[PDB]
Amino acid sequence: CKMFIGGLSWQTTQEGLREYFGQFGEVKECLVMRDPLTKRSRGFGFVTFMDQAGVDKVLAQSRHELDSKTIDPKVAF
Repeated sequence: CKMFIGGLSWQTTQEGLREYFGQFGEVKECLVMRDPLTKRSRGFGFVTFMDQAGVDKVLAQSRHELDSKTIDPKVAF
């Protein structure tokens, strides 16, 4: 069970993402994929971080938004 970010900017990265949530949510590992081969995702970043207000401070960025891209931090389900 880990968190998952949706809407990876057109230049987002992994550690940069570990640093995007690790700021208030200790990140243990994350996965970034791109290049949509089929009707599946089209660029996202998983992050199995974990902290007291983790999912909290994370919702504050429910839109993320950075390089003109409002990602969508969504943890668990």
